[PDB]
Parts: sequence; C-alpha cells; structure tokens
Amino acid sequence: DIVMTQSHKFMSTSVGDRVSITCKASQDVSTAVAWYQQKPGQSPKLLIYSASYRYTGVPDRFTGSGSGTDFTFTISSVQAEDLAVYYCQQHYSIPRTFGGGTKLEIKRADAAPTVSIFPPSSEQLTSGGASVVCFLNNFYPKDINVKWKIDGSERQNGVLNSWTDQDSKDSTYSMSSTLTLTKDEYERHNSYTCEATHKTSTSPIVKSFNRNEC
Amino acid sequence: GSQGERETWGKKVDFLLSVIGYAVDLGNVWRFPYICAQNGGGAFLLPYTIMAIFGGIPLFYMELALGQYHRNGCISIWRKICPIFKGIGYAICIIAFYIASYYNTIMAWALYYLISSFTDQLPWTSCKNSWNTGNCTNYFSEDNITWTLHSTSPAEEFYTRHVLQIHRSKGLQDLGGISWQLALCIMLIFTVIYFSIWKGVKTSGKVVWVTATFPYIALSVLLVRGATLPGAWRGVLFYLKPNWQKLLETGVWIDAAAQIFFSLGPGFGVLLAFASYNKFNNNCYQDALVTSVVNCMTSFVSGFVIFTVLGYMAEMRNEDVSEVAKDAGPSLLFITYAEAIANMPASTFFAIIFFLMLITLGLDSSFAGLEGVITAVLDEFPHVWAKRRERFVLAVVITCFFGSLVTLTFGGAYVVKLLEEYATGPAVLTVALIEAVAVSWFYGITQFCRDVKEMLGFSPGWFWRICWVAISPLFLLFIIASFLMSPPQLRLFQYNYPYWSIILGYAIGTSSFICIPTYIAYRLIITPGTFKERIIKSITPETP
Amino acid sequence: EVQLQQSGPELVKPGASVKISCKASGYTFTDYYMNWVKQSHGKSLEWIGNINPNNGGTSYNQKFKGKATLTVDKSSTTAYMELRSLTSEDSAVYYCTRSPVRPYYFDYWGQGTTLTVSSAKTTPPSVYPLAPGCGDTTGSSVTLGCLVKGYFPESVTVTWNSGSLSSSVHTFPALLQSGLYTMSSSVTVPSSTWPSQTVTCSVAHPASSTTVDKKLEP
Ligand SMILES: CC(C)CCC[C@@H](C)[C@H]1CC[C@H]2[C@@H]3CC=C4C[C@@H](O)CC[C@]4(C)[C@H]3CC[C@]12C
Ligand SMILES: CN[C@H]1CC[C@@H](c2ccc(Cl)c(Cl)c2)c2ccccc21
Ligand SMILES: *[C@@H]1O[C@H](CO)[C@@H](O)[C@H](O)[C@H]1NC(C)=O
Ligand SMILES: *[C@@H]1O[C@H](CO)[C@@H](O)[C@H](O)[C@H]1NC(C)=O
Ligand SMILES: [Cl-]
Ligand code: NA
Ligand code: NA
Repeated sequence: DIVMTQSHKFMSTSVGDRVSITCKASQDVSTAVAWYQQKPGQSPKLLIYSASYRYTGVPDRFTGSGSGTDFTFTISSVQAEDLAVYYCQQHYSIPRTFGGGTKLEIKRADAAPTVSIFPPSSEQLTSGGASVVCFLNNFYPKDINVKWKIDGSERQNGVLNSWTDQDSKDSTYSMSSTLTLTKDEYERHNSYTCEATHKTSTSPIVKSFNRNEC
Repeated sequence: GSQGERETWGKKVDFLLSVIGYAVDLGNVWRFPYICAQNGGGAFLLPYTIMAIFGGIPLFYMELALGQYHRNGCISIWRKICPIFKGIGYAICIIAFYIASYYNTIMAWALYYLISSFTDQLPWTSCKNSWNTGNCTNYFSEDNITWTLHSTSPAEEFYTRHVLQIHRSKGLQDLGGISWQLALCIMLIFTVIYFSIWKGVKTSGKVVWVTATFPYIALSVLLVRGATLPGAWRGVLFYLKPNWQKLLETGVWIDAAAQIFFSLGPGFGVLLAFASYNKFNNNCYQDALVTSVVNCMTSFVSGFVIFTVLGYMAEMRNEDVSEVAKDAGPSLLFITYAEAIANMPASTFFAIIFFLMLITLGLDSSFAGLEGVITAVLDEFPHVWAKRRERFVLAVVITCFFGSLVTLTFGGAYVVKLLEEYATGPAVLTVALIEAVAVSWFYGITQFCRDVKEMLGFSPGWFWRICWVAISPLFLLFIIASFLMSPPQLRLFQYNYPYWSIILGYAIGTSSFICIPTYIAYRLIITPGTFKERIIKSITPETP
Repeated sequence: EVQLQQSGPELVKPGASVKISCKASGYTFTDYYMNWVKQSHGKSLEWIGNINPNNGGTSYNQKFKGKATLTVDKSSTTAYMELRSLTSEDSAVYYCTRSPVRPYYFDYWGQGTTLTVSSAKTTPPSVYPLAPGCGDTTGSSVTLGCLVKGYFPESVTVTWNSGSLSSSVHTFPALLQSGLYTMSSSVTVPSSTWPSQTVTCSVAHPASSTTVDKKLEP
C-alpha cells in the first residue's frame, strides 16, 4: 500500500499570506495526487486532481505543484472562509490512501473575550437542577484561562470547558465554561461570579449575578 | 528393401533451431512476463527454475532421447514399447487438432493486423472510423479528458468491433457467423505452413532459419526502443520487484510448473519427431540443455521487452503497471501494447515488425505442431501411407481450416479461451503423465539408461534416474490434480462464461483421450488367452 | 446539480449490522464508480471500496474484506453499504462519493452518516432555556442561549427561530460524561428586537425523534 504522510498536522497563517502544505508519499507517484478540502462540519470537496490541475468550480487562488513523491498545495490569498482541514490522496495504485490531514488555522490580532454569565432558568429549577453558565465569545488566540467563583472561593468541581473550532468569518475562537450544580446548593448561595484571564489585558474579566430573582 | 532406413536432418543447427523455434511462441513472449509479474515479481524466478531443473528438463531430455533413439512416430513407437498404450499416439493427434483449431486463428488476427499496418495513419489511432461508437475517446484530442465506465479507446474499439468483431455475438450461445477476413488470413497462414511442411523436414528446416531468428531481432529492436522510452523503469520495477510472501502461496508454484511445462512442451510428439530425424551417434544431452536454457532466457528478456513499453504506458497514464496490465490475454498485445506503439516515432515500422514478430512467433510452433502428427501417421500406416506426403499434409492443413471455422466466427475469441484453458491443457498434462509413467515404470528406467548409454556412450547420472523415477511423474501429477481440483472461472471482455462451459470443456477434453482406455480395452479384448498373459504380451515389447 | 443524499444517523448495538443508502441524482448513474470512504472521529479519510453500478462490480480493500458489503440498484440509482460485526471502532462518519475510472478522483461526496455503535439507551435531551437575567444592563446587544443536557448519541440540532436570524449564534461542541452528552448554544441579538419580538430556540433529537421547542423569557 501507499503511505501519504503529512508532517505538519497544524499550520498557522494570516489572511492574505501565501501558505503551502506538503504531502509525502511512499513511492514515486509521477503526477497522481489529488487535494481535497474538508470544512469543519461538511463533506470533503475535491480541489486539485493530477498534481496541478484544478477541478471545475474551484477558485483560482488554489494551486498545485510537484512531480514525483513530494507534492505541494499552495494558496496565494488566504480568506477567512478558507478555514478547513486539507487532505492529500494518491490516485494511481490500489488502494487509494489519504494523508493525515493539515488543519489550517488562521493567525490574527488579539481580541477581548466577551464574558457572559447566566443563572439557571426556572424550568431547570422545576426539574430539580441548576447550572450557572459562563460564555466566552470572540477572542484570539485559543489559549485563555477560566476561573470560577461561587461566593468568592475559586470553584473547580463541576466545571466543563468547551472550545469551539475557529470561526470562518472573523477568525475568533469561543468557549463555554459550565458550572453544573444542584438546586438545593443553588438556593443556598446568591451571587455567582466567573472571571476570565486572557492575553489582551492583565485584569481578568469578572462577571457576577444574584439569585434573588435577578 | 524399398524404404528400409529413414532419412536424416541436413545440419545440427537446423534441428537445434527447429526445437528452439517450436519451444518459443506467443506465451513465452507475454504469458511469462504476466505470470512472473503477478506471482511475486522477481521472486518468481526462484520456483520457475526449480520446476525446470526437476520437472521440465528431464521430460524434455527424455523425450528428445527416446525420439532420437527409436526413430519412430508418436503411434508406431508404442508398438515397440507397450502396445496397450498405443492409444496415446492417437490421443495426441486429436489433441493437436484442437490446438490447431485456435492457435492459428490467433496468428490470423496478427496477420489481419499486419496487413492493416501498412497505412501512414494507423487505423487504431483515431476515432473517425466505421466501427467506432459514440463512446470512442482518443488522444491528440482536447486535454482534461476523464475516462468513463462506458468510454472506450480507439485501440480497444479496433480490436473489439473491427478485427475480432466480438460485439456481433452474445457469447458461446450465439457466435455465428464467420468473418471472411480472418478466414482468408488463416488460409494464407495455412498456405505459408503448407509450403513449409509439404516437403517434409527439408522445408520446415529451411523456413525455421527465418521463423526462429526473426523474433530475437524484433525483440531486440523493441527492447532498445522501449529502454529509451521515458518512465520505462516503472514496468521493470513491477517486473522484478521481489514479493516473497507470494512464494508462501501454494498457487504460484503450480503456476510456474504449468508455465514451464507448456513452454517447454514435452509430451506432445513434436520433440519425438524432431529427434527422430538425426544421427544416431549425435549428442542429445547438449542439444536439449542449450535449447531449453535459451527458451527460458528468451522468455526472461521478452519480459523486459514488454514491461519497458508497459512502463512507458503507465508513465503516459498514471502508474501501477498492474492496473494497465490487468487483462491476461490477447488484449495485452492487440490493444494495450499496440496503443503504446502507435504513440511512438516510426510507428509503422514498430507495428510491422511487431505483428510480423507475432506471426513469426506462431509459425515455427505450428510447423512442429503438425510435424509430429504427420510423422506419427506416416510411421503408423507405412506403405498404406507415404505414397505422397503432400496429400496427407494437405488433408491436415485443410482439416485444420475447417476445424478453425468455429474460431473464425464473431465470438471466436470466446471459443479460443474455452479451447485454450478447458480442453487441451489437462489432456496434454494427462497424456504426458501416462507417457512418463510408461517409459519410466513399464519399459524400465535401467533399460532406458542402457539405451542412452548405447547412444551417447555413457549412462545418465543418478540425478536424472532419480528425476525420471519419482520427480517427473509427481511433477505432472501435481499440476493435473491442482487443475482438476479447481478449474478457473473463465471471463473475457466483461463476459463471464456460463456455468456449463466447463462441461463443454470437459467434453472436448474427454473426447481427446477416449482412445487410450478404449484401445487398452481393444488390444486387451482382441489378444486371446488369459488376462495375465494378454497384459504380459501387451506390456513387454516385441522380442525381435 | 449532482447530489448524493445518504441516510440519517444510526445508533446500533454492538454485534449487529447496519445498512447505509446513497441516492444519486444530477448525472448519468451508470457512468461513474460509486465509492465509500470511512472517516473516524479525529482521524483521516479511509477508502473502503468501490462498486460498478452496471453489474455491481465491487472492489473492496484488504482491510475491509469481510467487513463491508457494497450493493447497487440501477432501478432507482441508489447505492448501499452494509456493515456486520459492529464494534466501537466502526462508530464514525461514512461517506459515499462518485468517482470516474481515470483519473480516480472523488468529485462529489455525500453529506455523511453519523454511526454510533454503543449499547447506551437513546436518551431524550433535556432542554433548559438560558435567558439573560432581569438585572443586566441592556446595551447595544443582548446575548441569549439555550442548554441541552443528557442525551445519546451525538445526534442533536439546536436552531434559533427557524434559522432567522443566526448571524451571531455560537454553538458549543457536546461533551460526553457518564455516557450522556451535554451541549449549549448562544445567540447575540441587538437590543431593538428583544424582548419585543419572539425569540424561540428549537432542539431536535433525531435519534429519539423528539423535538422540544423552548422560548426565551427574561
Ligand atoms: C462433444 C460432445 C460429446 C459433448 C456433449 C456433452 C453435452 C451433454 C454438453 C456439451 C455442451 C453442453 C451444452 C452447452 C450449451 C447449453 C445451452 C444452455 O442454454 C443450456 C446448457 C446447454 C444445453 C449445455 C448442456 C450440456 C451440453 C449439451
Ligand atoms: C508446446 N509448447 C507450445 C508450443 C506451441 C503451441 C502448440 C503446441 C502443440 C501443438 Cl500440436 C501446436 Cl499446433 C501448437 C502451444 C500451445 C499451448 C501451450 C504451449 C504451446
Ligand atoms: C475537465 O473535465 C470536466 C468534466 O467532467 C470539466 O467540467 C472541467 O472543466 C475540465 N477541466 C478542468 C481544468 O478540470
Ligand atoms: C456507449 O456505451 C454504452 C454502454 O457501454 C451504450 O449504452 C451507449 O449507447 C454507448 N453510446 C453510444 C453513443 O453508442
Ligand atoms: Cl517460460
Ligand atoms: Na514455449
Ligand atoms: Na514458435
């Protein structure tokens, strides 16, 4: 069989820069390499076939080069909607194999994470539970600290951090910190507070609310 | 008086090239490269030689010795050894007729391709012809083309819809009628073999000079041509890449054994007849040795001749020569290789010499193919025959033409497969086993070593005695059992053969050797007295 | 144009079998090879095998020999793939993709089929609204959201007002814990449409076929 090796699992680039992804094959391939684009949540889409040739319905900014074992997929002007995982695949010998995949992440300027805390709704108090939610929207980069505070004490149990994939419009990450608690414990504390530490500013953003019917 | 002694050959080199020319044929050119590529690559070279050293060479030498010693045909030689096995001499005859029913028609195709190769623009290059469909997509056309499940190439279209005309038949069920073009071609071939056989071994010994030396020249031209083609290393890589795990499969050994058996061709009566016309004190050992070793070497370089061109073809397309060399049949030569030649400079030249090469590959082998039978019949019915040789040779050539009319049909290629794989093979292997047993276990191997010791002046080595006693009969037995245990599922041109095809193959197969058991019963039922006395007077040779 | 519509998500117990369909349209179905590519969670693409629609000419991979069975129907131009002896490794997203004979590229793909091989019971999602408090300062934009707790498998869809508008909706990936998933969604809408108009989040669960709609209330 054939082993299509993509050494760089992740590559960083900016909007407008020239980015090139490499693909290493096992044996000599001549000009039998296809490049597919898979956006997060969509099916793969064929972009290049036979090393350099573009498929119908593919922008001119996507090119291809190489002749032998090492091949290169080049993007001239990177757009915000070009955020996807790129795969290379040989199409000469049976079976047809694929590469590891190179998730092309977009590098941009820093953004302040809008933090928003939310009290457990009445439908959940009716069911018998209460989860305080802390949303972190529109920031960059991905690295960001989230600290919880029930009543001034750093709460650490029952916290789940969920990072989304990068955005395809403004290239800003978003995450959700969840503090899941019981109703009995929720009705014994009043003002919850979640704070977030990012690199945009040294002072962590602090959000607080009261249980007494807001 | 009258005849008395028989004639002898005109020169050592003539018989040395006659046997080499018979041994070398189409299969040496294209079957060995394919079976070598798909069964371990270069590692197929290892069992191919073992089955030769232990199986092929002993049968080749033993057949050439018996033939040059007893100087009898395929039929009359059994009267002087084991009369009950005389039916063998008849079986082979019938066998030959089946082979001759298709082996020439193949050449006919090449002939029809050769007479079609004199145009400045080769017919199978463009699609603007009278036989192409709307699926025909060729090159020197708009680039970007992508092949479709229904798309076809002008070469595949030219073979399928013009010369073979296989689209006009629905299979074995409906195959009629006959193509007059290939009938005239096979008539021209049966004429070029007629004037090469009718005079006896004199013309087949003068014509062999050409028929046996031309394929090496043509292979040389195609070799130095294909080596210069860009990207030809891929075909060589696929030809010689060792895949030793294939050697673990018990199948590739059977493939090698069968391949070296046919290619060597013992047991057919050809070597018996060719050896019959020779000096009694002439050496047989060196002759057999050299000829076989050349026959293998020639196959070996032919592998390069094919795979360099197929490597170039994989470079023009997109690699994995196995993909471009999937079909293991005439399509590998008449479509793929031809399409590769058409895209080269001096295409007319390499086409003329290619198809001419094919024809010259076939001619020497059918020369011999008929020679053995003719010798057998003339030696079995003396003075009732030999009144003229041209009469019998004509009756055989004509008989082969009428026997080839079934193959000249539109679905003739279907019949070719049926005849080539289900009929001739297992019967030739069977009669070869029976012959090897009769000479080794009935006539006696000690007496055989004594006959060689009389002719050559020295008794054969222990390696050969131990080969004839046990190694060779088990060598044929393995192939026969392997085939009979699992006959291959036949498929040709997106058409799977019906399930009853094997019954037809066995019918053709069984109808060939009905004579050996019915003849054993015939002589056993004709000779009076007890069955022990009848089989004792039937197994022991005639005393005077 | 050329559309390949596969079947929906499948939740099957280990050891059973599952068949996935592939309805083709927009091209001559008898002209192209039909393929099946397996994509594991977080892994690369993995070609399973192809099939010739004219006669069902299958060509599997040695790694999938005896694992997948490809069939085809010309009467409705629809391909099928059956998987037996299902394990945890088979829980992945499967695609069916069109391909010519040469050059062998995958021009058009299907939307995919999320397969989950587990014995966990199909749990209906608990939809709890995540409404901003009544003491917050209504600026130029308010951030709303809805919460989905406890469901299996990963088959859930959280929409906002029938997909209008969703120019600021952030959906957070589900997290698996104690055999049940939990996810959340949010939406940033201006202060000149809330709480004046009606903003309602819809939570659909195809595995349990349960669609619960909850309206946000401050
Ligand atoms: C040469 C002679 C002795 C061989 C005869 C053997 C007979 C029994 C074999 C040979 C050819 C065979 C036939 C080949 C063709 C067909 C047509 C098919 O639609 C039904 C099967 C059928 C009818 C086969 C039946 C069996 C068959 C008739
Ligand atoms: C015998 N070895 C070759 C010689 C030519 C050819 C052949 C063999 C015997 C005969 Cl009577 C004829 Cl006319 C032609 C053949 C056919 C099938 C397999 C091998 C071979
Ligand atoms: C090649 O062929 C396709 C037809 O399937 C066509 O649509 C495309 O435009 C052609 N050219 C290129 C550069 O892909
Ligand atoms: C092309 O071939 C297909 C089958 O391979 C056939 O159905 C079709 O009619 C052919 N096209 C033309 C124009 O003959
Ligand atoms: Cl050989
Ligand atoms: Na031979
Ligand atoms: Na020959």
